[PDB]
Formats: sequence, C-alpha cells, structure tokens
Amino acid sequence: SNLVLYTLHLSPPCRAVELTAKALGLELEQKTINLLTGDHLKPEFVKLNPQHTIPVLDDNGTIITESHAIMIYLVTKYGKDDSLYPKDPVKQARVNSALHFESGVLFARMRFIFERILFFGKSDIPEDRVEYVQKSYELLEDTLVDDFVAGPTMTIADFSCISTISSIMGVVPLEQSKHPRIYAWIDRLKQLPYYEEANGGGGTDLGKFVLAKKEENAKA
Amino acid sequence: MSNLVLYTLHLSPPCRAVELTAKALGLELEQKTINLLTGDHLKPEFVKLNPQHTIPVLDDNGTIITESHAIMIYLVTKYGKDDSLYPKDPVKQARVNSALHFESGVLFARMRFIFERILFFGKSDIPEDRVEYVQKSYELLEDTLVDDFVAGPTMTIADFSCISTISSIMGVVPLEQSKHPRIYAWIDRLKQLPYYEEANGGGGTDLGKFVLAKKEENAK
Ligand SMILES: N[C@@H](CCC(=O)N[C@@H](CS)C(=O)NCC(=O)O)C(=O)O
Ligand SMILES: N[C@@H](CCC(=O)N[C@@H](CS)C(=O)NCC(=O)O)C(=O)O
Repeated sequence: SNLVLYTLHLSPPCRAVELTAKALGLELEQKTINLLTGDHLKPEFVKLNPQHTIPVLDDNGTIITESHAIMIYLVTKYGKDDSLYPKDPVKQARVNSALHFESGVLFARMRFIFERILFFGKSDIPEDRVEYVQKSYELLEDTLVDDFVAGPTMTIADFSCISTISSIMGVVPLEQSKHPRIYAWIDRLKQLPYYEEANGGGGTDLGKFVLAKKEENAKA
Repeated sequence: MSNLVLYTLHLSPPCRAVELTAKALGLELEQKTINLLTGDHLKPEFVKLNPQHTIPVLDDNGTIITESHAIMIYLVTKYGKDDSLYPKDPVKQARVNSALHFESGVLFARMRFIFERILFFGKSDIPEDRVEYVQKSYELLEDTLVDDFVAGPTMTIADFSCISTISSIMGVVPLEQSKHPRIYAWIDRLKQLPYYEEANGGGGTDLGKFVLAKKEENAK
C-alpha cells in the first residue's frame, strides 16, 4: 500500500518531507490536516500523534511522527544509496547537527513569529522575534562553509532548512547583500526539477498568508 | 588514542545531556571550560572551531562535532557496547529521532526563549506568553510519556536531552505535580541512576536559581 502523509502544503516540515519523497522517487498519498480549522486537534489525529503536529507518515500501518524522523526513515528504508543521509558516523554527525539546527533554531524561531499571527490573532512581529530570526539567518550563513548545509553534497538537512527559509524570508527580510551564501544555496536548490512543486510555491504562499493574516488581525 | 574532549559548561543543559550520555556509556570526558557568562564562546579560536559559537563541542582525536544530539548519537554509535541508548531498528530509531527533535525544537527552544533575554540581554521579566509556551511544552512531554521513557520502554539519549532541559526550566516556570504525573514518575526513574545528580540534577537546579538571581539583578 502507498505511503500516506498527513499534511498541509503551507507547513514547512511537510514540504521538507515532500522534497525528500521527490528525491527518493516515492509517491505519497496526501491527506489534508487543516490546522486553521483544528483538524490536528480531533481525537482521530491525536491518536496518531500525541503532540498533534504535522507531518505524520503512515507506512502500511506503521506510524512515524516528526519531519526529520520521517525523512531519515524514508531514506533508510527506500534510498537506493545513502547520499541524502549518510551511514558514515562522521558525515552523519554533520547532517544530524544541521537537522537540529533546523528544528532548534530556524523552525522554532519561525514558529515563534508565525503561530501567534496565524492562530492567536496577533497583528505584530515584535522586535525580539525579528532579532531572533535575523540571528538565525546569520547562523545559517556562517554554517554554509560548503555548498550545502552539511557539506559538499545535498542532504535531507538542506530540505529541512529550505522549507523554513523559503517561508520566513517573505516576512522577515533576508537581505541579499548580507547573506550571499544563503542566496547562492537557494539558487542551487531551485535547480532541482521538483523544487517548485514540492517546496517553492508553498513557502512563498505561507509568507504571503502570514502577511495577509497580520493585516486582517490589525483590522479586526 | 586521545581521551574525548568536550568544550563545555556544567551549567548548560545540552552539555549536561552529553555528560549523562558519557556516564551511561562508561566514557571519560576531558572537559575544557567555555564560560558563556564571560563570553568565552565568542573568542576567535572558539568561533573558528564552531561558527555557531555554541556549546557543547566534541573533539574526538581531531574530529570536531557540534551539537549535543549529534554528539550523543556519535558517541553511542562509535563507543556504545550496545545500541540500547540509540537503536538501529528503523522504527524504534524513528521514535527516538522524533523525541530528539521535540527536545530541540520545543523543550530547549522554549527554555532558551525564556532564559536568554534574562541571562544576556538584561531583562528582568518573564512575559506571560513565554510562561504559556513553556507550560505547553510540559503538557506535550507528558502526553508523549505513554511508556516508562520518552521514546519507549528503554531509556535512550532522548531521555537525557529532555531531562537536561526540564531540570533547568522547572525552577523558573514551575512544572506542577498534579498536572504532570507521568513526568514526575519519569524523573524518579532517572534519579535512580547513580550518576544522575552529578551529571545533571544539580546543574539544572543551579541554572534555574541563576536565572532568578539574574532577573532580580537586572531589575530597574
Ligand atoms: N519538529 C516538528 C514540528 C512540527 C510542527 O510544529 N508543525 C506545525 C505546523 S508547521 C503544527 O503541526 N502545529 C500544530 C500544533 O503544534 O498544534 C516537525 O518537523 O515535524
Ligand atoms: N542544539 C544545540 C543548542 C546549543 C546551544 O544553544 N547552547 C547554548 C548554551 S545552553 C549556547 O552555547 N549559547 C551561546 C550562543 O548561542 O551564542 C545543542 O544541543 O548543542
């Protein structure tokens, strides 16, 4: 049976998994979990993930939660080689470090900005949020000593990072002159034949939605 | 070959996560102090070593690994007599990986959102939204603890990551017993480890106390 992803295209971690599936040549059956209408808080979803977050993978009855765990699981089970997630302990350590940089820094700080606008009716992006996000950009820039986030080769860590960066750059400005490594890295990822469908459109659209929601919230 | 070297500060939660892991693996760590409180992490030589200027950093005979979760996985992978602390079964490992990213993306990130502004930016308050964010993280952890440990019936590195953070934040944003019976029973299990207090418990308590003292010093 097909792999099932419980998902929403606007969600960055969902798009990270979509990029990974495209890279692996996997077809995902996508089941919408609409966060705006509280689909993730329904008992039938909470049973799949006590943390009530998307994405969640159902692989023939086996439930895997959390985008990074899902990506590692998919590469491990379905990869024809380990290029996207190395088995070598030292190469893997660099990828693992970057995956946690994404969850702990990039995504967390994006969510600290977006959640309150999308779900709590806020009409601002406080100075401290802006500062945190700008610092996350600096940290990513300084991490990009090689062409990709975890070395000379593209890995799942790049998919995680771009899913988030492509979303927040539309809201908290990512100054081109100050982040040449990030922009050059974005250009590399944009060369992927599946980049637009798996990530680019949804990242751009999430940023636009946050800006629209901020305006709506300011008015009422 | 050389003893493992950790650039570290006992007060730091991710450093204590690594300390717990080394104790569990029966490994000696040569600790080199990087005092964040005096800006040691920003000296040119350390930044060259870790462009993100965070601790912990492992030096294993010239191999440099940043990021506590990556360090823990590397240590178990290379030096574990068995893989109990970080399983190789894809599904069991996915459960651990999911919990590790919950720790970095939720528990740790929200603790840092509370602590950093006090410890380093001269702030003297804990905004209500920070308290709520942290309380939510406790609820998410409680709901994740369906088994004896965070990622299943066996203690793993995910437990060490989680407790290092929980033991720190609970002294500032109270983690109330009636609401979190699973967390308290889990803490009791970890407290049965002979090395728990030394590797983690006291340091977590001390960080919470230091945050409260700094908050008061920062006032007016
Ligand atoms: N570390 C998780 C983060 C998942 C996450 O926070 N997803 C958001 C959507 S972007 C969500 O489901 N939020 C709903 C909630 O937290 O209740 C992952 O990468 O899968
Ligand atoms: N995900 C990282 C977090 C590391 C981290 O943020 N450590 C803090 C101390 S708790 C630090 O070094 N802060 C200094 C800085 O970010 O400049 C890990 O687990 O190693």
